[PDB]
Amino acid sequence: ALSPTQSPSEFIAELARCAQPIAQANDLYASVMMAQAIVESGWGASTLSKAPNYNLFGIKGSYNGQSVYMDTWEYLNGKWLVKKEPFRKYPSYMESFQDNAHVLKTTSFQAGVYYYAGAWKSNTSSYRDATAWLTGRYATDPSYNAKLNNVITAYNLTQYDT
Repeated sequence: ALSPTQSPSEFIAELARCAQPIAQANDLYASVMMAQAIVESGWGASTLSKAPNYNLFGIKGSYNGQSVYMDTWEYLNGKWLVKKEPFRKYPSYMESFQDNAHVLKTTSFQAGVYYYAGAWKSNTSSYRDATAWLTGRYATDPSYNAKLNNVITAYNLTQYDT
């Protein structure tokens, strides 16, 4: 299953079935989507990513009012700190994929400016531009793009892009 899974190969094949169509429909890289699920969830092992939360993507805030508070590492002003933060809670694994796409496509702090626009496939030359854009935006980890890129390259995840 996504959890527990027999191998990275299993986990990847199961992610692709959801990620490929959603990424294609939304001008996103499937590879980046799948890397974010692997890195955020720890191959589907995190409590946040498992039932009854199903949040594969470390998405913060609330989903139709549904949230779970969890301890999380943040990198702030040059220090790693544990913070307790609100994460979205979903009814199944599918909504977390849809919501990752929604967050990337629609997040805006200023009129006419989409915060994640640099991770949209049409605004990039390669997936590396998208992972770089997420760093310091989606997550505070200053090595976030290196962690995503390392998963993409190790597992040839651009095979799922189109």
